[PDB]
Amino acid sequence: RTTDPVRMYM
Amino acid sequence: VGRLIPAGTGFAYHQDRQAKRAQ
Amino acid sequence: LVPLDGGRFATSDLNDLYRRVINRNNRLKRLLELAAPDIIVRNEKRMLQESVDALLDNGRRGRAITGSNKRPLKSLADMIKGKQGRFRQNLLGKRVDYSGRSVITVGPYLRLHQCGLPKKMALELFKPFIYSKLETRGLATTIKAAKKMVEREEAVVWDILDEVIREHPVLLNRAPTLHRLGIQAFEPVLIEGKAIQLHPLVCAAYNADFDGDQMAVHVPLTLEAQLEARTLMMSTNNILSPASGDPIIVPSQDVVLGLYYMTREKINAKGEGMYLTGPAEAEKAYRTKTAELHARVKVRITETIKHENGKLTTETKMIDTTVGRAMLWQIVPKGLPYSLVNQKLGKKQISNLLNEAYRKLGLKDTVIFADQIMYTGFAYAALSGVSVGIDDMVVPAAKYTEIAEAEEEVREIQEQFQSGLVTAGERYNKVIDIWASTNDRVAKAMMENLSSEQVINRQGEQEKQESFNSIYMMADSGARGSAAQIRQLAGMRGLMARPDGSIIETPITANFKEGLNVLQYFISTHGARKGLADTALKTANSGYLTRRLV
Amino acid sequence: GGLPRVADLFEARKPK
Amino acid sequence: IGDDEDSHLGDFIEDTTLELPLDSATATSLKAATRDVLAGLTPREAKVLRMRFGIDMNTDHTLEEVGKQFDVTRERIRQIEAKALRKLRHPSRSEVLRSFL
Amino acid sequence: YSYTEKKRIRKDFGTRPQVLDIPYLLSIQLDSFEKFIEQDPEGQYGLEAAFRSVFPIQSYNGNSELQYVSYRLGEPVFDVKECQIRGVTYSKPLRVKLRLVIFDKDAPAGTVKDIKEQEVYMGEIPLMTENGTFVINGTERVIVSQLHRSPGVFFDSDKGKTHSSGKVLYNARIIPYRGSWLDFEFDPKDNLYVRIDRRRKLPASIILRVLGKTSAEILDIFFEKVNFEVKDQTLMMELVPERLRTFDIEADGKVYVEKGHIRQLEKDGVNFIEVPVEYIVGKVSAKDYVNEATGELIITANQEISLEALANLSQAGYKKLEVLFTNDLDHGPFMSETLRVDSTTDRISALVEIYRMMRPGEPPTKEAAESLFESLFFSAERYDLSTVGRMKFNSSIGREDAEEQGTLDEVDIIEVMKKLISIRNGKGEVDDIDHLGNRRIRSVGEMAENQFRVGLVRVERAVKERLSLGDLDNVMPQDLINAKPISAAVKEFFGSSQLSQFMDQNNPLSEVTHKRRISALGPGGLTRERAGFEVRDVHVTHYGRLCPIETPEGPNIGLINSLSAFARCNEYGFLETPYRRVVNGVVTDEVDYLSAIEEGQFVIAQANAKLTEEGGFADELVTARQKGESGLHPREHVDYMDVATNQVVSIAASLIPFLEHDDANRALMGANMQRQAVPTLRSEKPLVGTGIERNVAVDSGVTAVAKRGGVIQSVDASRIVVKVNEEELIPGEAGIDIYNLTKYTRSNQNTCINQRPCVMPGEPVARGDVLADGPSTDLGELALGQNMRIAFMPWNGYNFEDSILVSERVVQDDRFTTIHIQELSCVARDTKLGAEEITADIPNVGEAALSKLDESGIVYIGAEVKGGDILVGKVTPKGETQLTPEEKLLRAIFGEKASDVKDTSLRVPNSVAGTVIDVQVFTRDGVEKDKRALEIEQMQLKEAKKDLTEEFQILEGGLLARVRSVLLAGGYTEAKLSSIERKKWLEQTLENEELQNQLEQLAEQYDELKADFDKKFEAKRRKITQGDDLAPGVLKIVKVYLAVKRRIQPGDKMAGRHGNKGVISKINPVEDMPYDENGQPVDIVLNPLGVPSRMNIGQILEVHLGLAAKGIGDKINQMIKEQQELAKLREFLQKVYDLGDTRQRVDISELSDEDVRTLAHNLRAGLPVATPVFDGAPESSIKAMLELADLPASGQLTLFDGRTGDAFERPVTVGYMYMLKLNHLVDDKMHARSTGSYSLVTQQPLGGKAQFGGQRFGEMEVWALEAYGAAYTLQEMLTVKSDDVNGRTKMYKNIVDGNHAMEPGMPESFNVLLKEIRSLGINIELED
Ligand SMILES: [Mg+2]
Repeated sequence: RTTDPVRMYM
Repeated sequence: VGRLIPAGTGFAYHQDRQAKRAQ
Repeated sequence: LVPLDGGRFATSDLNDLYRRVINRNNRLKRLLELAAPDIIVRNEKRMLQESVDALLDNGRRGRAITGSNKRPLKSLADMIKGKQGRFRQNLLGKRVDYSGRSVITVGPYLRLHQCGLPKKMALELFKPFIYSKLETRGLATTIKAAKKMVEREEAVVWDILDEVIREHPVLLNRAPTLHRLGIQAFEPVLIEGKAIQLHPLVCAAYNADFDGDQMAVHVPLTLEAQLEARTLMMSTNNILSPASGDPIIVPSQDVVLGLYYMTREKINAKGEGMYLTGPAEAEKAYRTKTAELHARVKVRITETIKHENGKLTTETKMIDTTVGRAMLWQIVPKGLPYSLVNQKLGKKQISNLLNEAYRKLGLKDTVIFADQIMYTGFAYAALSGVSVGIDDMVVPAAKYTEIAEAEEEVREIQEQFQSGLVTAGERYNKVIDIWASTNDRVAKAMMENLSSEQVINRQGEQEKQESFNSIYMMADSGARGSAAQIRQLAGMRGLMARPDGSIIETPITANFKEGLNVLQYFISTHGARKGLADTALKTANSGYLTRRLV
Repeated sequence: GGLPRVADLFEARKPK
Repeated sequence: IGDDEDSHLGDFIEDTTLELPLDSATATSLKAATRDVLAGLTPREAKVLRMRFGIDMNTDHTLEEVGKQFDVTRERIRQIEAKALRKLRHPSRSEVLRSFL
Repeated sequence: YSYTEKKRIRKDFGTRPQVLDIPYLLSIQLDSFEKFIEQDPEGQYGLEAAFRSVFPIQSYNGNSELQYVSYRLGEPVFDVKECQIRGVTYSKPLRVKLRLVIFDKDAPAGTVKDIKEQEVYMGEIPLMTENGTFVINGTERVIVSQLHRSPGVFFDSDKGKTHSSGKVLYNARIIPYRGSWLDFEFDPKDNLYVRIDRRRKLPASIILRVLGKTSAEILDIFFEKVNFEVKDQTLMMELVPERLRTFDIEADGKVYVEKGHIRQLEKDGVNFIEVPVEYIVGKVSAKDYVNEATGELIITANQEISLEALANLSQAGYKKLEVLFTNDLDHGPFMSETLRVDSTTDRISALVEIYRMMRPGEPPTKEAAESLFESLFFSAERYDLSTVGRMKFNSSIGREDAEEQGTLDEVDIIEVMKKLISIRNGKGEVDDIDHLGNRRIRSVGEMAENQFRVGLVRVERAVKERLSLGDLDNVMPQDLINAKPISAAVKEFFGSSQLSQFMDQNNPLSEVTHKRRISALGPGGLTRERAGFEVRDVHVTHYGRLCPIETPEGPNIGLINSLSAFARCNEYGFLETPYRRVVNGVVTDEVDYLSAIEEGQFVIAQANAKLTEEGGFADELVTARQKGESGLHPREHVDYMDVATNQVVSIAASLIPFLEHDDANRALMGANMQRQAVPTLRSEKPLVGTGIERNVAVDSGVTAVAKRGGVIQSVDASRIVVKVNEEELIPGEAGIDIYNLTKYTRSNQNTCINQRPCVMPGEPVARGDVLADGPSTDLGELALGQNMRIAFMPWNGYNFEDSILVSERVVQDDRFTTIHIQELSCVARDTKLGAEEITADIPNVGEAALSKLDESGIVYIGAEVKGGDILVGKVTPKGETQLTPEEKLLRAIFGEKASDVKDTSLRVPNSVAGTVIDVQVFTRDGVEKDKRALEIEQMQLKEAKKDLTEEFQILEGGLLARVRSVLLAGGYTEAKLSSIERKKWLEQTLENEELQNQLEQLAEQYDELKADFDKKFEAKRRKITQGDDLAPGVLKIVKVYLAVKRRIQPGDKMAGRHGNKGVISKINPVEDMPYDENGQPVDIVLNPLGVPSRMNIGQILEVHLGLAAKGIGDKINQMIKEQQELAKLREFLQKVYDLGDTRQRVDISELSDEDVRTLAHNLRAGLPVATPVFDGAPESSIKAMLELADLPASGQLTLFDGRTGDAFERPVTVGYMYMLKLNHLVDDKMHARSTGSYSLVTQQPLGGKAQFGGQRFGEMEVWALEAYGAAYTLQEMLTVKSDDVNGRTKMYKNIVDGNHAMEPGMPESFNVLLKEIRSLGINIELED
C-alpha cells in the first residue's frame, strides 16, 4: 500500500 | 559512431564494405 | 571532483549516489557481522535496494532523493536519456571548431557565389593555414614566429590571408535550419568591418532579414569537404526548391519594384511614338532626357528562339514597347522570346522569366541573368524615387456615407428587434452580415479609387490610366503588401473577434490613416496577442513534427 | 486546424 | 546557471590538463630541428650527446655508462660533451634552434 | 510654468484638459516597503504582523515562555555608494526587545515568577533605495511584483471536454494563503467527491460526518422537506403554492387538472391535498423511524419507501412522514446518492478513511486521526486563510461575519457545498479564473514578510525545544535566538529568488518599466510550459490596470505585464483605476478608484466623449462600456468617465507618438525596444514627443532635483550648491543645499552614468526644478535618441529588407557615439605552493609592456591601453616541470632558464581599446599594503578632507549669513568687528555680565562645532582606512575601469519608436547621399516598403511633424541671426504657440525679455511638439505647421542623386525621425574560434564568446548535410572538430604541414556513453 521504506519500518 | 553516412559521397564506401563482408 | 576558483569544489551527483550505496553496503556487512535482529537487517536491505535503484534511475521507484540544493539528484539514466542527454546534446549535435558567428548585412554588389567576410574573423578562422603558408614561403622560421607575426598583424599576413581564402569555400548557416538550403557554401571576400555581407537573392532561402539576425560560419578543412562545398553546397548549384522544383532565388521587394516601375506604361509621355534602332538607342534616349522610361515607342528587336530540339532561329522585327522594356531586354540572354518582357513585370512575371531561362538555357545563364536582374532592379528602384506618404492613403468619399447607411439601418433593425419580430441570435447574425457587406463594399470603392487616374493624351482627350500611387504600385507589383493591408490602411479595419472566438457586433470603422480611439485599439490587441501566442506555440509544434518525420 | 491535422494524419490516429 | 534551466555549471568547466595544439607542433618542430642540427656532427659525438640527454631512447644516462661504451674514463666524456656544446653555439649551425626560446 | 519648463516650452497638440496628473511612477515599490518596514500599532502588516503571528511561544510542559515587546532598526554600517564600492548589502540591523518570563511550577499555572528584559539581534534587513531599488552585494536589484490567485474558493468546470458525452463536470476549489487545498468535484454519475491536496477521490459524506453531522442532519441541510399525514383515513399532503407550478387532485372546490393555470386556482389558497399511494413509492425517506415495542429501525434515512414500508408504518401507528424533495431541473438527489455510495457509517469510520487516504500503508489510530484532521484545516499553525482570502470566501459564500477568522469551520464547508449544488442546479455561475478581481498583486513587502516569518518559525522550533529542558536560571533571551536562520531566509529571498532580478539600467525608461513590471511566474505562480492561451490573453478587466501592448515577445508572451499609467493597488492587493464621477449629468473632477468587481455594474464613458461648456455630455448617445462589453448608451445612464487618454497604456507605450496609427504588433516592438536604447555623448530632445518625458525623467531619479527653492550659489560639473530661500528654512539650519553629481559610473549593462549641470550660478530655482541632467535626459526631458534627417526611398539595395543607409556626417559629429565602462578584476590568492604576488617583475616580458605599469605593477590612471596590454602584473608560484630531452639539450646549448614563477596577469581583452579611469585596490587585513595602495589611500584622505572642509565652509557661510541678518535686525557697523582679527574675537576680555555671558556662549558653540567636525572626520577616516572582508583564501583584489568610446558602424541595430528596427548596411559618403535644392543632404535613407505591410503609419506622421518643427526652428534661427527686433520674435512665438485649437495657453507677453531670448535660444535647433496618445495632432494641424515653416503641405521634396546630379522622378518624403541606438552592437556579437578550450567530460569545445567557444552544429544542421550528401564534411564536424582528440591534434599538424587530410577516430562522447551503459549493468560491446 506504500512505497516509502520509512513507513514500513514504523 | 563518427563513421561516414551511407548516403551521398560516402555511399560507395559503404558499398565496398558489403563487397568485403560478402567475400 | 575538480576545484574551482577560491578553493570551491564542483562534483557530480553520481559521487553522492555511489557514496550512499557504499555506506549502506558496509553497514549491511557490519550488521551481518554483529548479529542483529532480523528487522534491522531487513531495513538495511531495503535501504540498499532503494539506493541502488536511485543510482540507476532516480525517481522511478518512488520519491527522488535530493541533494543539499533541494533538487533531485540526476542519475545514469538521466545522463543517457532526454533532450539534454548524451544522445541528443553530444552525439547527434556538437559544438565545433573553426566556426564563427556575426550579424549579417546586405551586400548588393556581391555575386551569387560570394559572401562578405570580416578580415579579423577570417584571420581567426584560417589561422593554421596562415601559419602553414608563412612557414612555406619562408617569412617565419618556426611556428612561434608565425604566431607572433599573426598577432602583430603585419601586411604580408594580410596578403597570406588573401591567398589562403582565394578559392576556399566557407559554409554559412542561419538558425533554425528548416531545410537543407539553411546552410550554403560561398566564396569569401574580405571586407573591412564587423558584419557578414549576404547576397540578397539567397535571403529567401535563409528566411533572413536584416533586423538583427546573426549567422554562423564554418570552414571545411580537408579536400573532400572543400569539393563537397564547391559541388553540392555552393549557392549557384542550389537555386531550385527541393520541395517543389520551383526556383528559390526569385527577386523580391526593391528588385521587383524597380522592374515593375521600369516596365510600366504611361500615356502621353516624353518621346512617345519615336522609332528606335534597338535597346542601345532606347538607353541613349533615356540618358539624354529625350524619352521617359514609360514612353510608348517602336523598337527594332532581334530575338532568338531555341526550340525543344535545339533549333536556333533569329528574327528581327518592329515591336511596339516602352523604353524601359527595351533597356531591360538589353540584359536578357539569347534564346528567349520578347513577350516575356513586353509587359509590366510583377513578382510572378520575373519568376516566369527565371523559370523559362532555367528550362531553355541552363544554370550558368540563369545565375548571370538573376545577378543582372537584381542589379538593374536595385538601380532603377533607386532612380524611381518611390516614397510612401500620408497623401498616398486616399480614403474614398463613399466610406463615410456607407458607414452612415449601415449605422442607420442598424438603428432600424434594433428598433425592429424591440418590436419582437426576430430573436437575438438572428439579429446578431444579420448585423454581422451587413457589417461584412459594408466592409467589402468600402474595400471595393477604395480599390477602384486608388487603382486608376485620368490623363490627357496627345489628342487632348481624357483617358483612363493605371495609377502610379506608391502603395498601389507596392501592392500590385507583389513586392510587399496586399489588398487586405491597403484595406486596413485606407478603408475599414473590419470585424474583429473576442478572444474566445466570438465576433463583436460593432466593428472598427476607422483605418490607420485617421486613427483609432481606446476601444478600437483594445479590440485590436485582443487579436494581436492571440496571433503572437499562436505563432509561438505553432513553431514548436512544427519543429516536433519535423523531428518525427526526419 | 492545419498542423494538428497533418500530425494526426501522419500518426494514423483513430477518429473519435 | 541562468534564467533558462537548460544551462548548467558543468558545461562551463575547462580541461586544464590538455596540451595546446601549437605546443605539440612546436615539440615536433623542435625534434626535427634537433635532429637536423645533430646530423651535422660526427657519429661518436652525436651519439654521446643523444645518449647523454636521452634523445630517441627510453631512458637517460649519466657520464659513467656513456664512458662504458668505448672509453671508460669519465673526463673524456665530459670534454667531448663540452666540445658538442661549443660547436653547437656556432652561428652557422645554431640559428634554427634559437627561435624555439 | 516652472523655470526648467519655462526654458523650453513644448507645444501641446492635445485638445482634452487633464484633471488628474500622473502619480509617482515608483509608488508600487516604496509603498510596499514602507508597509513592510514601518511600525503599525494595529499589527496587521509587516514585521509586527510576523512577530505577533510567531510570538508568544510556549514550552510544551509549560514552565516558561518568551514574549515580544517591540522592534527597531539600527544605523547602517555603510551608505549606498559605499555598499556599491565594497560590494556589501545595504541593510539595517534588526534589534527586537523580548521578555523571557518564567512561571512557578508549585504555584498555579499563570503565576509570574521571574521576568527578563533584553534586546536581541535578529539579523540584517536590506533597505530600499529612495528610487525603489536594493543594493545586494554591491549590485542594484529590483524585486518584481507577482500576479497570483487570491486565497479563497473558486468554482470551475471542465467545459464538457472530459467525459465521452458533454456532461460538463463542476468543481469547487479552496486554496489558503498557507495550508492544504480542498476540492469538491462532480463525477459522471452525479455524486460529489472530495480531494485533500489532490489525492484519490472520496465520498463527500465523510467531510460532514467528521464535523459531527448525522445522516438526518445532512438531509436536513441539503434538502427541502415535504410532509404527509393520515387525516380522516386519507393521505394528506402539505401543499405549497410554488411547488406545483399526472394524478387526481383533492380539494373538490378547486380541483386542478387531473392526470392531464396553477396560479389562478392557487389564488384562493388551500392546505389539504390528497395523493395516491404510488406518489410515495418512488420517493425517499428523510427521518429515521423507531418503534417502541419492536425497538428496531423500521425505515432508515435515505431509503426508498415501499408499499411494505407503508404497511409497517401503518401498523406502527406513525401518521406523519416527512420526505425529501427531488426534481430533475431545480433540485437534485446528488447528496442522497452520495450518501448511498458512502461506506462510512460514523465519525470514527470517517476519520479512519481520511487517515488511510492521508497516509496510505499506515496503521490508523483514533488519536492520530483526530490530530491530523484538526491540523489539516482547523489549526491556526498550519492553516491561515488570510484577510484577503477570508474576504473573498465571505463574498463568495455570502457570509457577513467571522472577518478576523483565518481557519475553516462547519459553516464554511457547508456553504461551499451548497453553492456547488446550486451552481449545478442552474442558479449560479462559475468564476472567471483570468478575471482581475480573482488575481492579486503581491509586492516586495509581502514576500519579505513571508520569508521573515519562515525564518522566525525555523528559529522558533529550536527555541521551544530549548525551553522544555528546564534549566533556565542563568539563561538570557539573547542566548535563545540564533540570527543565522533568519538572515539566511532574508538573503535567500533578496539574492536567489527569481523575482529579485538584476536591474535594467540602459536608460531611465528601462528602470521605470522594470520597477513597474508584474510577473505571473516565480514562486507560487505559473510555469512557461504549463501556461496556456487563456492566461496569456488580454482580459476585458485589464482596461486601465495592465497594458495590452507592453509584453515580451517570445515564450514569456502574456506572462509578464506592465502597470498602466494610473493603475494602483488597493489595501487588499487588487489593481484599481481612477474614474471621474458623473453627477446630475455633469462630468465632475472628483476621482474615484474602482476595482474590477466594482467596475462591472457601472457604465463608464471615454475620454474621447465630447463635452459642453457646462461640463456635460454633448452627444445624446455616447460610447461606453458595461460589464465588459462596449456599446452605445444614453447620456443620463452614464456614471463614470475616464480620467485620461493614456490610461490604458503603459509609460513606454505612452512615449510612442501617433500610437493610434500603429498596429499593436509594431507598438509592442516599439515599446520593448525603447528600453534597449543606449545613452549617447550628447542628449537631444525628441522633436515629436508625447508630453510624458518630463514625468519619466523626474521620477526615474537619474536627475538632480531641487529639494528646496532658492538661488544657485555655486555650479561646477561635480557639485551644485544652492542657497535656500528664507521662507523655506528650518529654524537653526545652515541654509545650504549641496548636490554631488555622479560622474562616469559604470551601470549594470556597462554603460556610462553621468550627470551634467543644467544651471548657472545666480539663477533662481524652485522646488522640483531639475538642477542636473542624468543619462538620456535633456533639460528635464527624457532623451533616448537623436533627431535624424530621413528620406523614404530605396537606394541601390543598401536598404534592402530592414537595412539602413547612414551618411558619414552622422559618424563625424558623433551623434550615435556611446561610452561603455567595463570592469576588469585581478585576484591574488593563496595557493599550496605559496602566495601569489602583484609585482611588475613579470618573466619573459620586456620593458615595452611594462611602460604603463607603476612600481607596484598596477596600470596608471589615464593610460591608453589596447588589446593584450598588461593592466595588473601578477606572478604565480609553480612547481617542478618535466622538460623534454630536446628541451634539455636546448637549455644545455643556451643556458637561459628562469621559470620559478608563471605569468598569470590581468590583460586587456582582445578588440577592446580604452582608457583607465579608476583603479581600486582591496587588501585583506593582515597583508602588507603596496605603494599603490597607500597612494590611493592618501588620495582618498586628501579628497575626503577637502570635500568635508568645503561643506563646512559653505554651511558656516550660510549660518553666519543668517546670524548677520539676525544682528542686522537691530543694526550695527561690521567694520569695527572686522578691525579685530577673527581668531582674536575669542581673545576679547569683557567685564559686563551681559557681554561676558554671550562670549562664553560663543566659545561653547565654537567648541561644539570643532567636536562635531572631528567626529565626522573620524567616522569617514575609519571607514576608508579599515580592511576589507574578502573571500577565504583571497589576499588581494585589484579592479580596473576601462572607458571605451564606441562609434556607429555597420552591424549596429538602430530603431525608432514605432517598431521599425534595422541594421546599418553602409556608411555612405556625404556627396553620394541625396540632397535637396538647397544642397542639404539627408542623414539616413529608409526603405518605404516596410511601412505598408507592417501598418506603422505613425512614423510617416512623425516624419512630417518633425519636418515642420525643424522648419520653425530654422525660422527662429534666422530671426535671431539677423538680430531682429524682440517684438517680432514675440509675435512669431505667439503665432506658433497659438496654432490649432489646443488646450495650451502660452502667453509670451508675460515672459520677460531675457526669458523670451532664452526660450528662442532653446528653440533654434527645432520646436518640440507634443502629440499625446489618442489625443494627437490631426493632419490639418501638421499641414498648417508645414505651411507656417514655408514647406510643402504634402511633406515631400525634390531630391537629387549625389552620384549623378539628376533629380529623382518622384517626390520623396523627407523629414525628421527620432532614432535610437539599441544595445545590440556588432562589437559584442562578433566571434570566431579556430582552436581553444575544451570541456572536461565530453572533450568538446566550450560554448559562448566569453569562453571563446565554438558554434553548435545541431541535429538540423546534420539533417541538412545528410540531405546534401556531404558525408566527409559531416564526418569532419563530428570527429576532428569536436571530440576526436588525437584526430584533431593530427588535423592541426597536417594543416600546419599543408596536407589537408584527416584520420578520423571514435568520438569521445560515444566512449562515455558506452561507459554509462556498462555502468547500468548492461553489456554493450563492439565486434570485428
Ligand atoms: Mg529578422
